[PDB]
Amino acid sequence: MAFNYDEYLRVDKIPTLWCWGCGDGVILKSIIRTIDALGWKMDDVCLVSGIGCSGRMSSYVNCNTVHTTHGRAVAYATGIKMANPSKHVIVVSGDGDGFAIGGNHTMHACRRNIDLNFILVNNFIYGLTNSQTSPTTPNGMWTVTAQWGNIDNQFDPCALTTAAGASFVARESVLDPQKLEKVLKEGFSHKGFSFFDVHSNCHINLGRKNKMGEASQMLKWMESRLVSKRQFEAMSPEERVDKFPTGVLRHDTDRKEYCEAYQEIIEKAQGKQ
Amino acid sequence: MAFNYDEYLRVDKIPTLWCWGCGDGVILKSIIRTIDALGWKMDDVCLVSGIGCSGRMSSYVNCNTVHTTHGRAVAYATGIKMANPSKHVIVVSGDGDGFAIGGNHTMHACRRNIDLNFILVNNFIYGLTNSQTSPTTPNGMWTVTAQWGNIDNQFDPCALTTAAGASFVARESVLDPQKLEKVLKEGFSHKGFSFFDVHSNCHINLGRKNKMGEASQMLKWMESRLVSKRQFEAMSPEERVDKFPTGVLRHDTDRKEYCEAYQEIIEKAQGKQ
Amino acid sequence: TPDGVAVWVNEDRCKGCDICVSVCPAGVLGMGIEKERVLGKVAKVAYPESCIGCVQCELHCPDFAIYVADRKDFKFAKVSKEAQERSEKVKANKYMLLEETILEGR
Amino acid sequence: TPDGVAVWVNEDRCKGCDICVSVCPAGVLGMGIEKERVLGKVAKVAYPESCIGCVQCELHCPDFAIYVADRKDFKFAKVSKEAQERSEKVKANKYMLLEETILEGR
Amino acid sequence: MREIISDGNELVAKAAIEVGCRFFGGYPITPSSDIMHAMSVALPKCGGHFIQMEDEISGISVSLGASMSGTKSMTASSGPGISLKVEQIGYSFMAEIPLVIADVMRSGPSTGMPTRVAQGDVNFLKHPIHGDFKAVALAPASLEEAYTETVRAFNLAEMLMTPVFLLMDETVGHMYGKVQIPDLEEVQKMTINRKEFVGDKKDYKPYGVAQDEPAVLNPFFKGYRYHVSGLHHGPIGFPTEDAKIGGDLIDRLFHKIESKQDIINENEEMDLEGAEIVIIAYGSVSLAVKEALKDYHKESKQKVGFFRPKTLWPSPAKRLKEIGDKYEKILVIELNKGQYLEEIERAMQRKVHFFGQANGRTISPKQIIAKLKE
Amino acid sequence: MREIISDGNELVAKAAIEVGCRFFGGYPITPSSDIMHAMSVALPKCGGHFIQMEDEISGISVSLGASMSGTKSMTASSGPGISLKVEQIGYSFMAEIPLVIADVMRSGPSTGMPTRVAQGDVNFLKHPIHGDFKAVALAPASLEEAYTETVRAFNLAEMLMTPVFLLMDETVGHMYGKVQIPDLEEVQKMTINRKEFVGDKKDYKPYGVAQDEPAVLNPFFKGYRYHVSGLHHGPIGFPTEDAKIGGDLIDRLFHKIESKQDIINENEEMDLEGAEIVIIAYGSVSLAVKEALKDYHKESKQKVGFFRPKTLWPSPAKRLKEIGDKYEKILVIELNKGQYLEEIERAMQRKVHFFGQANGRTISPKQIIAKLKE
Amino acid sequence: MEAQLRFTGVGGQGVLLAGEILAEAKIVSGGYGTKTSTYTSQVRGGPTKVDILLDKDEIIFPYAKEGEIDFMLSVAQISYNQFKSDIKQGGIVVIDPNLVTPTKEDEEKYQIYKIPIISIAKDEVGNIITQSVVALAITVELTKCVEENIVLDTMLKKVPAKVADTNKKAFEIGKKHALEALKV
Amino acid sequence: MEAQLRFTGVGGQGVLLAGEILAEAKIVSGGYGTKTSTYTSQVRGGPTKVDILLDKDEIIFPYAKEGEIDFMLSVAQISYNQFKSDIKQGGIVVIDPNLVTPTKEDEEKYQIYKIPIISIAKDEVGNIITQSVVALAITVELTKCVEENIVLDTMLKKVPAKVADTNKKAFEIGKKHALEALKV
Ligand SMILES: Cc1ncc(C[n+]2csc(CCOP(=O)(O)OP(=O)(O)O)c2C)c(N)n1
Ligand SMILES: Cc1ncc(C[n+]2csc(CCOP(=O)(O)OP(=O)(O)O)c2C)c(N)n1
Ligand SMILES: CC(=O)c1cc2c(o1)C(=O)c1ccccc1C2=O
Ligand SMILES: CC(=O)c1cc2c(o1)C(=O)c1ccccc1C2=O
Ligand code: SF4
Ligand code: SF4
Ligand code: SF4
Ligand code: SF4
Ligand code: SF4
Ligand code: SF4
Ligand SMILES: [Mg+2]
Repeated sequence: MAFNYDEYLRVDKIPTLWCWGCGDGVILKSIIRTIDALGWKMDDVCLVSGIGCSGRMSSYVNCNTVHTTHGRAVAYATGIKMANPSKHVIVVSGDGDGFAIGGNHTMHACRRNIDLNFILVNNFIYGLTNSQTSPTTPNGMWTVTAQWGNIDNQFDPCALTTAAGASFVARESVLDPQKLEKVLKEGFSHKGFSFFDVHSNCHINLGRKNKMGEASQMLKWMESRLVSKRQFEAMSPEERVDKFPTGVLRHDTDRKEYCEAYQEIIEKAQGKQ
Repeated sequence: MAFNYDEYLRVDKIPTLWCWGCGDGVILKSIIRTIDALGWKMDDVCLVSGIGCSGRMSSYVNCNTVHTTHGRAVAYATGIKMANPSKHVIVVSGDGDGFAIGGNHTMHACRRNIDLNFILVNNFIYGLTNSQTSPTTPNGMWTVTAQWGNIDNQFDPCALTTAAGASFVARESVLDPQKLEKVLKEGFSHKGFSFFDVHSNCHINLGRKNKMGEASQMLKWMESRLVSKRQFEAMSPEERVDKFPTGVLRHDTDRKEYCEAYQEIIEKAQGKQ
Repeated sequence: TPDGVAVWVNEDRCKGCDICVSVCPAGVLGMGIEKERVLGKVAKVAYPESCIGCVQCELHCPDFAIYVADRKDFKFAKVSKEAQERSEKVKANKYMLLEETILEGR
Repeated sequence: TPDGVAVWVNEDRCKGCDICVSVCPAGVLGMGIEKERVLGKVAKVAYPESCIGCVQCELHCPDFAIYVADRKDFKFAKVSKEAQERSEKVKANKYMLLEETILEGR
Repeated sequence: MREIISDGNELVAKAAIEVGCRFFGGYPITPSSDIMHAMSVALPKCGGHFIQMEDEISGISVSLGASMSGTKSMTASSGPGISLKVEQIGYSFMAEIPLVIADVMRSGPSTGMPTRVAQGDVNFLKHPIHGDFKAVALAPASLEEAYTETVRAFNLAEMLMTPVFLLMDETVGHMYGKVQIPDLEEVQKMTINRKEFVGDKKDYKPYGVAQDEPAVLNPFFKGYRYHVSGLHHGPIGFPTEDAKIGGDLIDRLFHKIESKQDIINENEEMDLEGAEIVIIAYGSVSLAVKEALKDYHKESKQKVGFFRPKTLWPSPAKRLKEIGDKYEKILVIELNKGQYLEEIERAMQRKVHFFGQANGRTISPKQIIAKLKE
Repeated sequence: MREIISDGNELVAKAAIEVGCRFFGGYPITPSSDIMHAMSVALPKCGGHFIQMEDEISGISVSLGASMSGTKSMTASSGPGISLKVEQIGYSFMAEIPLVIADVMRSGPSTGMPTRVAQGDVNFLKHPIHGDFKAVALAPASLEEAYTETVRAFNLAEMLMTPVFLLMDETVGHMYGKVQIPDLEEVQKMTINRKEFVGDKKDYKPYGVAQDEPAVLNPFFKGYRYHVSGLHHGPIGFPTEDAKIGGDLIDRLFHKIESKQDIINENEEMDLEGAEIVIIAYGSVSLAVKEALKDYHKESKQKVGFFRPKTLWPSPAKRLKEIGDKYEKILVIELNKGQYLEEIERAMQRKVHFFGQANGRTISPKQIIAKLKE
Repeated sequence: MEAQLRFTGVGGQGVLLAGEILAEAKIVSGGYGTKTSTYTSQVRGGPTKVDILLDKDEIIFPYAKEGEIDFMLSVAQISYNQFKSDIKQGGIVVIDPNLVTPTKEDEEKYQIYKIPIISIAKDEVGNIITQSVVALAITVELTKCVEENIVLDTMLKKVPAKVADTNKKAFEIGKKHALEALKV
Repeated sequence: MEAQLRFTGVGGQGVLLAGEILAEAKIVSGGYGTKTSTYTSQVRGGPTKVDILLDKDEIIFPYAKEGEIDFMLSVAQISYNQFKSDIKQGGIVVIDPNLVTPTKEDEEKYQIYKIPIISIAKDEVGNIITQSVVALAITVELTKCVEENIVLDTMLKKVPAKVADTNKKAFEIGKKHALEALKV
């Protein structure tokens, strides 16, 4: 939560392993801070994460952690949460996870409204396997498998999850951790499927061939791409080319959680049939 | 196209096999009519379809037809179209196909804008396997695996495919075949990914336990659920509960097809490098 | 297309689903009973003289069984209120043909 | 948290990504050359007396290296235009500390 | 000893509920749907959870995630469905997560004849995953066994901490009739739950066990905190690429199963008393064999034997070797193109006779008596 | 005879392009990514199509769909990727669609050691699908063979109309050095394309062939109209559930491969001339064996032999039987826990010696000479 | 054994659903029984059937035995043409003449009876779905395997109280037409 | 054979990338060579290495041989501590003293030389990425396996014309410090 981060960490694991300036330790810090701010106890928190570079996050925290196969974090988490419907489950995965190979699971988790806390670590390529193309890489960028310019198009995870039926959607980045923690603390207290789109930076594998090889050049580019929600909401469609609004984008309050309704089916299952 | 439907049909196959009043022969009729109206030659048309009860459609037409595994029709069709980028490919699948087990393939086909003609046969359950729950079944209905009332939520295929990035979206039903053929003829001439959401009727497996066991009761219910596009576009959010707008819902005209851009990559691949 | 016949049915592809009967604005169609077929009922054209040229029946048939002539080869009838009244009287009758329609074997 | 130290850097956990440098508005941080490590550059505090309570450095540290004392047990400095000018002159210096800064070994 | 009237799928579901299963995830496919239709009504009444997912991958993943936390669970599919779970079956084998997978066989390869009976998943389920693997698979052969073999499957999955397959067939799956099943209270006595380490003494060692026994995985959310991953791990669960640990891990994964060999595999032997011929055959062809051997004896001579394995994998290699060394004429009957014949021939170190049929139909003990004439 | 400087993946890609592959679909995974990075630059230059899909299922489905229409195509993956294509491999086997699948082996089970070498997909690829299956799999063992085995894989896939696996390894895959490869014009002479029926005489019979030969599948969009499905089909392609047709179909799918057995499997035999010991071993352990047998001879006695299969499946059972009947001491060396040892022991009807190692490292001909002492 | 019975029809009729009641009846009576059915991928309109094996001892093989099915009751042509051969020479057959017409050689071979089951179910009783009980009545009344009162009990313990009182009326009409069909 | 060479380092340095150039050089010269590398799952900051096998005959086994690697050049501690044992007794070792400190017993055993390769690459030449050419110069100059002109050719046919002219300057500085390192 503060200068004492070691209550929530497997301190024998740190120093971490990412590169030197990846925007992944910032998200871990923010998660720990917002867990403390809410008064949660680490004997109630589980953290399941897919395979990739954001899959190292489930190694450093001191709780009941799981590391799953590629694209299946949300299904294991659904099972864990359904069998223990009183504890706090958090999912962490990349953009080549649950939006490329596991987009089906994410869409159906949004649809059926399971009380999860999906957190997407968006760095716009596949980092672990050395810079392949993602469903979120912008057009024209050099990737290892598109060496004349990427021509596939892009996903908008927020619009896609909104169309699927998520109850709490929000976007932030590692360029403002206080707002990141405010969004996380408002989304953790929600009682449906909460989706957080977090823009991270991959300067080693993405920006290195697009001339953003330093961390700060990538950070300034990412800042230029991001505008607030009302900034964006006022600009003209002439002007919203490659602009992303940040903040809370949807907080449906008249909704029903999945387990809260399966409990009703359970009660009328043999409440005298 | 008319009283002579036998030019486009494997007449030795008919009579068909569906039940007695399924809204599946109507879609086949409409497809044949709109193929003739455009002047297409059946030596250029391929029709690939998944497994299920709309998968019988690829058996009766007289062309080069394919019957694939469950949820993979769009991938086989992508390959067929990419290897022969001058012919006409049409995909037909149900709502438990490319929107339940193959929703990932559909979303990525919309995203990358391949020149396909996806046609969804929407009957709101799994018909072949005797009335299981679909991602499009309304809440509260008796299904074989939800025998106290379905509590999972719904997909909107049109909104979801619009958020993914399709270029031509349209919805119609078997309750007006002339409008169905107008929509089909406008969508076939389009040069991107065309998505058609077609509401069919399953009175045998869905309506039989929800007291819509006749074909005409199911048809009146389906008519009550469907309003025009401007009807819907004028009503208040107070009033748009379970209402679906019909017609052409998106016809992007400033876009780029996938193969039309891979041809540019091909030309600068060794057009002197 | 036979001559003089505005609309005709092929009772070997009819499955008896009532959808052709429910869209006729002239009361030309009526569902008849045949115990030799599994569903029991069969569509039967009764008043082919008031047949308007709307091909709704041919567009609304799943099993390719009802056919209407070609306007270039036939002179169809006009709209009349007797026919619409008869169509409503038939719809209020489980889409079967009326008891007074057997007056002549229609 | 030792006494008087408003901010101190763990020379064993830092990796040299210049991020905590690029976010401080009081020009207190500076990157010097250290050949003992692989990257070569290491972060060292230069003017810990002009420290502002903003924890942006600790919030922008992906490697758990830089620490800041708590407001409850410390008195931080005030804002000044000379400090902001110094921060700008540090930023335009490849996030390294200025040649002028070595006058005392800052 | 209560006796009822049901078919194979109702009995599989009843045994699963009575032994203590409280979770099920699946995706619909014939002919393995009746178990899902039964569990969806049987699980909410006892307070369990049933969920129908979007594919088979999710179906097995949610069950693995629910039994990771300390809840007894299962799943079920058939053919083209089992072909989609083989990436998670390896995760279950390597992380030592108990799960029971019921596979109802139909005619293969792809789709093929989705309404016909077959025995073609034997060699597939001998080794379905990449890397190294050690299978456990049971083959019910009647209606009394559809119940007790399922109880045994749950007991073995909890005792060995490994994924156990239940190789049901469409014949037994849909066959309907009278059954005899044990006492409910006597089923409750024989139940084997997984073991948990309490101490005060936090766990400190889920995977630090001896070289011939499984791991101890305490439930989640109880104070014992550990890591669960699918890579080569150490005592507490954090991955490693050491040679010693990575080798001893797979040696233990093999030895914890091949040392319990006397408790794991049962098998049924009848009329092996001075017989001339032996008719080794498993599964539901046993139903035809037991009637061919009932008719052929009343007009003919030269007593015929029968050796039926009840646990397919791991195979009873020693008993097969002894039977092959003792008797001179053997006959293997199957519903495939010679799948389990290869194991019977690598044991016994000898060539034997074969009678197979892979056209979607059964064997009809007319044909068996006609083949015993040779 | 042109000679170049490259590694295994560059040679696989060059052979694929030169034999006539014009389509590739895949999903990135190490260590099978270099082939995709090579094909993505090599295919647009010759007018082919390269597409990177969203998973491995789509990767194999688009390649199957492109080769259904009459275009030579391939795909590639490694371990956890191949575990995801086994539902479509059965569709390729049953519908008789030529495809070549390159599998670059790494340490298993699930992810395990993603940077290490192994030989663990042998028994997995012997029978990966449900139902019945008949595999064809080649195992390159050097840099000259990474090229010619790929040409042979394409020729066999076009001659048999079936999915052929290419069992590459990480060692040979990343090993770099000097190579000798045939003449380009001489490679172009030996190419075998699939056959097409012209007539005037529309096709009328794609699957109506004799009982020991594949089907004739004319290209799409040319006037010959037929149905392609994955169920038990008849002469033109429409499904059926007849017993005669459904049985003869699988009999032909087996007999069209097991009758070409003299052309399909090659194998290399050296120093089998009065030897005392035989060191059967395949793959890239052949590199260590050929050097152990080069050092051990210059201080010792008792000539040692070597029998290396070049085509793993279907196995050379008759030659193995003869070698086992002739010689008294055999030794099988592998990089797993005894996978291909079971076939060598069911052939030869006899128990042999074994030397395995499944910890992620190689064998190092020091160890082989140390084991020949016994 | 004692009996090999067969009930054919078409997908969506319900006549053949009267088989498993007979198995329950022989079981509660003190014997053994078992049933197997044969369906298609087509939901409605396709041929279906069931086989039933009733005995005094244990039943081992669950499948019917080729070429000596004893009794066969058919309410369609697409399935009476399919599953016609497995009857023994001199077995009992019962068809409805509005939907089945047997060949001349089937009249040579079997003992065909002619009762319009569905017309009885709709015209006289009142519900289409009572055809299963009518077929059950004729089955029990012609083959005479299980006692009639046990069959009444095991039937009426199995259908809702909605139509339980009309179910006896259906059964009586069925038994009456069956006794009347002993015309020879 | 003739030589077993080893180049260690840390992920993201580029010193060890000078190995495959040496293999190309021995190949074009008229001999045989082959290389194998050892990497980790960590992208930057982890230990890496390469082995090289050069000879006058064919090369069969591609892997280096335990306990008699001849020459080892290390630019890190996390990898010099890892791969230290496989050197023969009396082999040549070359480290940079700003990032490696050998033990007393390694000074007993090997013939360690002390050259700060990366400081040479940055302070004198001007680019960080010229360290590979500098290491190549010292490698060729101390072991003396391939002729220097062939190495210059095979190097300069392999890097862009961007820095080709400074690449000779780097190589000369490297060879100069190597000749100067013959201090004994
Ligand atoms: C079952 C399985 N499928 C695929 C892979 C290959 N793989 C593992 S991680 C990875 C890339 C990581 O993706 P991403 O979510 O983008 O991680 P990031 O670099 O962005 O942090 C790949 C391709 C695998 N190792 N296992
Ligand atoms: C290869 C394969 N996978 C799965 C199945 C199971 N299955 C086949 S069709 C179907 C349901 C049909 O889904 P849907 O998209 O709703 O088609 P519909 O009947 O509504 O037209 C299922 C579960 C199968 N028979 N074969
Ligand atoms: C005569 C009549 O009005 C009628 C309605 C129906 C039938 O006849 C059937 O035979 C039938 C069969 C299977 C499902 C539904 C029906 C049905 O609704
Ligand atoms: C001393 C200095 O200012 C500096 C900047 C960098 C380095 O040193 C590296 O060693 C390096 C290695 C790999 C990728 C990027 C860099 C880098 O940007
Ligand atoms: S490669 Fe990218 S995602 Fe992976 S550690 Fe480096 S910066 Fe982070
Ligand atoms: S079951 Fe439903 S979807 Fe299938 S044919 Fe009948 S009405 Fe159509
Ligand atoms: S053609 Fe028109 S008016 Fe005539 S019967 Fe058909 S729908 Fe009625
Ligand atoms: S629409 Fe055609 S098939 Fe259907 S009931 Fe009417 S005439 Fe018969
Ligand atoms: S944020 Fe920390 S680790 Fe990164 S450069 Fe600054 S002091 Fe070093
Ligand atoms: S504590 Fe604040 S003022 Fe002081 S160095 Fe850090 S960011 Fe700058
Ligand atoms: Mg449907």
